[PDB]
Amino acid sequence: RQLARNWVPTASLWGAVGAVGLVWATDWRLILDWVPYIN
Amino acid sequence: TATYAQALQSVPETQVSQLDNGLRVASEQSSQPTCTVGVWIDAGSRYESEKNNGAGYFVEHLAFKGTKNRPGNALEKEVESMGAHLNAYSTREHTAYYIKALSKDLPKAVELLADIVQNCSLEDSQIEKERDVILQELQENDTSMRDVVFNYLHATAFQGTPLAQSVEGPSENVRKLSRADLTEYLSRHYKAPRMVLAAAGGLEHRQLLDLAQKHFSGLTLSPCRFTGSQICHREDGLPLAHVAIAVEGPGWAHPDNVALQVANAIIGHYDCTYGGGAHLSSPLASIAATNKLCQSFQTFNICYADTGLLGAHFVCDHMSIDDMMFVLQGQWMRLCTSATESEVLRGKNLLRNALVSHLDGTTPVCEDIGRSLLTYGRRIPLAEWESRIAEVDARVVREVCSKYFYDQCPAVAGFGPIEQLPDYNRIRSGMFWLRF
Amino acid sequence: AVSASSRWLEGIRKWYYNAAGFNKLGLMRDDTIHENDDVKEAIRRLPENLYNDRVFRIKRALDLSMRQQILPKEQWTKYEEDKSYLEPYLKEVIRERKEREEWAKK
Amino acid sequence: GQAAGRPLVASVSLNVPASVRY
Amino acid sequence: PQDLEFTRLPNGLVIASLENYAPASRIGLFIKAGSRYENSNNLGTSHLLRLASSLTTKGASSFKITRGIEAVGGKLSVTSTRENMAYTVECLRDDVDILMEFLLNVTTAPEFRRWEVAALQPQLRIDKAVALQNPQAHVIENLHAAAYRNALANSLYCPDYRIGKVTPVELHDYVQNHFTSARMALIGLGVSHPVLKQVAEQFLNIRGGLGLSGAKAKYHGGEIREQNGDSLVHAALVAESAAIGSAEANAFSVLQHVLGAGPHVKRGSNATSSLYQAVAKGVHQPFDVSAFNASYSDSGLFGFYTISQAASAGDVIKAAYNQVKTIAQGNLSNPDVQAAKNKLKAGYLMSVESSEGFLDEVGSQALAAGSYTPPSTVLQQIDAVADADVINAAKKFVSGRKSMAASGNLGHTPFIDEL
Repeated sequence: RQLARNWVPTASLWGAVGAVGLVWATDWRLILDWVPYIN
Repeated sequence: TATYAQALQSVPETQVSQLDNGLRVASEQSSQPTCTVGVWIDAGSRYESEKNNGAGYFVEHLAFKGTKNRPGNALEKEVESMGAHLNAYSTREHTAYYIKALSKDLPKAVELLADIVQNCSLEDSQIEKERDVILQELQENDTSMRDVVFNYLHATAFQGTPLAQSVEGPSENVRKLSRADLTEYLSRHYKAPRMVLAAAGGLEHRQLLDLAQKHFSGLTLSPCRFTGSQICHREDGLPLAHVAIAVEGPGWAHPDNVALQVANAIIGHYDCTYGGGAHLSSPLASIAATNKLCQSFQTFNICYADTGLLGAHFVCDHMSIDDMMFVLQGQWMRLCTSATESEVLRGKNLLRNALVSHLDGTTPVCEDIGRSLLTYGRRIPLAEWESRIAEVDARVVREVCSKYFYDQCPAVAGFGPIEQLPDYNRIRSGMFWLRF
Repeated sequence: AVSASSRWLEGIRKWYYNAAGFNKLGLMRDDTIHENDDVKEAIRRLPENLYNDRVFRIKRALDLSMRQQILPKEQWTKYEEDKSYLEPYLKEVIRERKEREEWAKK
Repeated sequence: GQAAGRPLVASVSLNVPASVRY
Repeated sequence: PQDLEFTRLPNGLVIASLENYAPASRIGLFIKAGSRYENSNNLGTSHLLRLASSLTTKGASSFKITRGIEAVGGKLSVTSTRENMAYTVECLRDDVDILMEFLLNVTTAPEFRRWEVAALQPQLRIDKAVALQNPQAHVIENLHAAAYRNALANSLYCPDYRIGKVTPVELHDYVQNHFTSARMALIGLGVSHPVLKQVAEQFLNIRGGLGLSGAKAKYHGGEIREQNGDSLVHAALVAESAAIGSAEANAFSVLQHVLGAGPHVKRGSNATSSLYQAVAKGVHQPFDVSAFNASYSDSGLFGFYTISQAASAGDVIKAAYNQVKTIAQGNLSNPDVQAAKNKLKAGYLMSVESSEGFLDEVGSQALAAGSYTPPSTVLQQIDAVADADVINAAKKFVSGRKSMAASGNLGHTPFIDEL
């Protein structure tokens, strides 16, 4: 039509689901320590 | 002339009155030679006890069998004298006596209708005539698959409350029932404020209220539980297999009662014999008409005092039953997320259509007035309905149906050859999308 | 920007039709078409006398391609005779879906 | 003996299922 | 508000309208082509024609219709009988015009596509089946077949061997023959006369041609019996009454309500009906008896349709039947006459009040008369019924040739010679 309904807020989260996932999936910059992070 | 908004505005409005002992009066004037006069009592089954169960429907017969002043079949010959038809019917929450008659004979009408409500000749001559007729009807009533399968549905969802029981009650009570309980049951539930009088027709209010006439009327709800459950009467003889699925919903007076009125218009309904074809708009009337996945189905909506039921009723052949259940839960779940402004309209319109066309004719108006008073109070908010409809918006629906549908516990009741109907823990796992 | 080349087109198209073999097997222009969903419905509506004579040309077509041989060129189809019989049905089905596809936009 | 409202029977098919009558 | 304004055209198609206060606005269109106009090779057409209303018009695709009507929230109906097919349509106060637009295209501009006809064929059986679940249906359609020869005996449904036999031509011919601007009537309800008056003259004016009346129906003796497994016999016994639009056609309507029992009290066995009572005394366990009267243009039938068990069936008829003779013997009560007429007035007025019910009776006069008769006139015509007239009329039933039909276990059923 096109009404993009809560599918957008739906997808939006899901995109952020995996984004954190890879960071969690992998390591790399280990990420600004932010609660324990080994040396 | 008449424009849609204007046509609302000129209607004879509700009239109201009181008597001293709590009886009520109400009426409307259609400028019409014929009139409906009636009575609507709130004495239901959900009041009645375990021994009194079924007494209500039992009493319902005896009234026209002759009474205190006018013995057996002297009464009727006066009704047939007027040529007025005469009717009565029952329901779990209500009982109704009413008459359709010319405006002329009204003086006798009430005074007749008056007597029947309270003074009733109770003669065991009649009882045994009666106790057969019921024990005649019970065993036959198996023959109609529809009416049965509902009696499954209540008992399976509501188990453990007075609402969970048959109208007519189990057969054994019909045998043991003695007119002692009746007189007690008579005495208890027929007093005012319970009672309500109404009428519509050539009657003017005041010409009624005087002949509301020097007679007399008279001198409980507890909430019910919702039990997510299942029941299957598996019988492989019969050709077709009924199903009914339902989820619990709000009571009479409540805002959400309107939103859900509209949804079940949108999903729509299909039957074997329509001239619709494969081009219909209702997404279950297009699919299930294509392959005749199901012979017919309708959605029902029932609202009790504090409680209501939402769900559909569909018939289909046994190899096919699975494919309904899936394609059904497609609909409810695409509503609670993906619904749309445009499709709302075709739902919204139909409701305006049916609501109005429901008001043609004397009796359908009067019949409404009766239950309304007991229900919403005096309110007959005709034009207000429209004003309440324009409330409905996209975000209205999806906030409403998100409550009652998504991730709930359904109530399934079915009647054989059910066999393929999936095991319970499928259905519960079919209510909530995982996003597929 | 085509005028004489247009008069040269029909030398190619009307003549091109000669350079595509399906003239030489006994087929027509229409029976060639790649099947698609519309055609699936377009086929249904053909009355017998056309329909079977649509079958037999094929059934005779394929068999020939098995034997690697080609009809006597006297009996080849003649470009002047081109049976369009498919079009008058086919435009319907393309039309009538346009409506739904559009009516369901909004 | 059913004409009962009006002359003999009827047949009606539209949408809403069908209706017989007397 | 204003009362009935009906306007002939030069074309001869009656139009009439009222102006209501309600958001309810409905139109109707009546046509004289019923079952009686199907011919021998022409059978089963009308019963197909009545299902085809959703097919593709000349101007609009069959799809755009069905989605279109529902978007508005309108409703389209069709109705047939042995006489007058009626396309009824109804919607809200506002939207009528778009819907008034489609109503023509269906009847004005039909197109029957051979690929869109053949797909509809199997529908008939599905339709025919759900109709005959009430044998009280299936008894009647046999009855007319016994009581006539040529025309009226035709079914309202398509016989079975005839199913695959419906060609579009047959339709497309029967369209234009029995549809014509002389034979049609257009009736509004809630809409202004002029708007209605405008469009009708435009589209609905065609020919001419009209009306092929060759059916005199020629009442003629006969009977039909049928043996099925069901345990409940049905029975009808009929003699020829007179045609519609006669004090007799009024007189019979008086006569039925004397004997003829609709339930006036729920579960009440009707004691005012002499018939059902005159039987029950000398007989036994469940049964039912009712008088049966219907009248058509050129003729009408009168009789009583009964139901019993296999044993009682023999007596039930003879009992009830002689009971009529009693009335034909002069036995009468003026109060019952006075009582019956009251029922009639009651039965009629309560019948009319509902808009739809009202709507039908409007045009019912129209195709027949062409005028409108206010109910007052009906009333004053009612009481004009003479006592001996009633008797004398009933003296015609007993005194004249009869016919019968029965479906069920017939073992004890009498024949028309034993009566």
